[PDB]
Amino acid sequence: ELEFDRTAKPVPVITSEVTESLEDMIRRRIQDSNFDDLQRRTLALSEELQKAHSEISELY
Amino acid sequence: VRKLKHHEQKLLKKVDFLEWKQDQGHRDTQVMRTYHIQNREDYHKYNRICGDIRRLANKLSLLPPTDPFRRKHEQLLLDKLYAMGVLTTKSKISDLENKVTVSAICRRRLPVIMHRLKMAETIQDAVKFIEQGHVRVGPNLINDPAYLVTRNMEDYVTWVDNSKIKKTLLRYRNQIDDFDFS
Amino acid sequence: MLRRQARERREYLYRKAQELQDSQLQQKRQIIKQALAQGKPLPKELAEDESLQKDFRYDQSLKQVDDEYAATSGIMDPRIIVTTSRDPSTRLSQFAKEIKLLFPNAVRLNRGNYVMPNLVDACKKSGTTDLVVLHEHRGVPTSLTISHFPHGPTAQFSLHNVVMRHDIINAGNQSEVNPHLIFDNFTTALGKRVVCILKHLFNAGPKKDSERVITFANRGDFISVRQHVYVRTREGVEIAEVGPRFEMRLFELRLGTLENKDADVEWQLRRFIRTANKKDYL
Amino acid sequence: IVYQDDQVIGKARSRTLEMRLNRLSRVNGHQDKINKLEKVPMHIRRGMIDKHVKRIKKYEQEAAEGGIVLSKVKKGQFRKIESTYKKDIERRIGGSIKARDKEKATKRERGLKISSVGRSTRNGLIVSKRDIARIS
Repeated sequence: ELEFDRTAKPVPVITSEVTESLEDMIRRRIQDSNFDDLQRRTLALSEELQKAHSEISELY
Repeated sequence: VRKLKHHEQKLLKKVDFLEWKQDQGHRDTQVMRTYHIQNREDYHKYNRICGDIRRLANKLSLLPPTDPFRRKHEQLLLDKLYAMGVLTTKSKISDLENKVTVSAICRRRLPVIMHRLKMAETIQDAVKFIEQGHVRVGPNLINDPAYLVTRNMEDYVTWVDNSKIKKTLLRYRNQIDDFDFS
Repeated sequence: MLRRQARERREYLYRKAQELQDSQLQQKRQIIKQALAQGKPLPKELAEDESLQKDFRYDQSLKQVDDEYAATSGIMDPRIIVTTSRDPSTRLSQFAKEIKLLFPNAVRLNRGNYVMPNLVDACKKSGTTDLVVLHEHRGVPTSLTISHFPHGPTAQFSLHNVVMRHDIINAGNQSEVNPHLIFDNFTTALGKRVVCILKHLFNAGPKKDSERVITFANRGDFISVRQHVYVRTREGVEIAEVGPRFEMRLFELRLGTLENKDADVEWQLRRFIRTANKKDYL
Repeated sequence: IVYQDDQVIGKARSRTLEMRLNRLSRVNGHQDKINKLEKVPMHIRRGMIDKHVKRIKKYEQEAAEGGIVLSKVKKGQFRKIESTYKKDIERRIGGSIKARDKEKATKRERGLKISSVGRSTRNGLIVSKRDIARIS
């Protein structure tokens, strides 16, 4: 029973209390409905300005 | 012409038969020799368009900055020039007045684009191979070396089939499949 | 094709190095926008150079989804491919079907006597979004690599705690609807990067009352994912588990595809490091 | 009001952008670099400034004819008015004439002091009695 140095936490053990804390997190997020889902991608003012708009439009 | 002495050089400070102020520092023949274009008016034909891009550059800037008509417009022109290949940057818009250049528009010609794809030894030997009828853009070969190749169209410039310019290339690799008479 | 994919990868990588130089100029142009509005002091180096002063008269007209996914973010629905490593056992042949079932718009083609250059040439041919190949260790699965195809980033994961639907009972059939996604506790810069490398694997715009939820929990440097179905009762939502529990953690994220294995490593897991056990996403 | 760039249109919008930026660069930047002159030769720039001050001295006697509280400016620079505003000639003139400003701001060398005993006054040189007592 000596002691030494270790490198990393292992794969965390899936138990009852970890899953019920995760599934309470799911319950709270479904109630607020804040699912991080990929949103479906949508899509006369002044006579000098219209004259400036028309000059750049014909030049384009 | 006689490497004129000091007492007449001060009298003749402003004379030069070789360099005049309208000749704009001889930037015509400087970019002509670097990129090897044939005739004489082709540099200035690009300069009218490269001046017209700069004319639409300044005329876009008297407009207010948060103008929705402006907000659509130069990004449409930037994508046009990016697909042209003359400017190779989408971030800045001040590049559409500064980086828009005849040397930017003449490196998208055909014989320079050979040299960027390393298909020719020099920038001049590309003009020799284009004029002899070796180079095609898709199905058809083009003989005029003053062809601007589109940024999309840059991918497809190969040698023409059944040609002696291709046979030497494949013979070094020991790859000649002469069923396709290449 | 092969010239085209080589051509657009050159224009993309130069444009990455162009905005790297532009980020200082974009930072400096932020100062011009603030100083012209609020705060009269202008710093020393930006004060002299009149080139930037004439630059801003144009550059006043300028203004996050990942840039490799910016074009195809929501304009098209991602078709994806699940494959096995080589000579699959029976268990991950079941398990690749369950990953295909968990993933909408997914197909499962068996891999035998293929070569990875010829596979990625075939999916660049027909056109897909990303590939998910699975390694294993005597039945149970161990590795899961997601590799986006138009010279997109690949992300290789290691998964340990795998329990699957074929093991337990004849539970019925999975929902196969377009699912909601629950993303939790992603905070780091790689956290936002690994969100976008994985959120785009599902179809765009699920329903308002879609009846299955796929949560991705970051609880303790392991992205842990479970699938659930749910109803809304009179007083509280009940949930019920379906499909594979995972205990997954990424170990490398190369900018290239999975065909390359010499590409630019954006991130790699470091474990022989004095601070490797200290923190997360390192 | 037409003060901001979002309602004004034209060269005036470009001119108020560089002017507001120049005074912001004035408060921190070095004046030998933040003031850059468009290079013009002798007889154009000398002919620029005499025609400029001819309109300035035209504006001077107009202010002398009708008494208005005019914006007082030191003679090292001219008066920034509407005439130079629409002409855009601050980049070719350089309103503070820097050669006459340098030779005016530089104090001249005085006489070479020798007699370090007392104070030079109207009554010749005045020394203290302590200086007399310490030298006697």
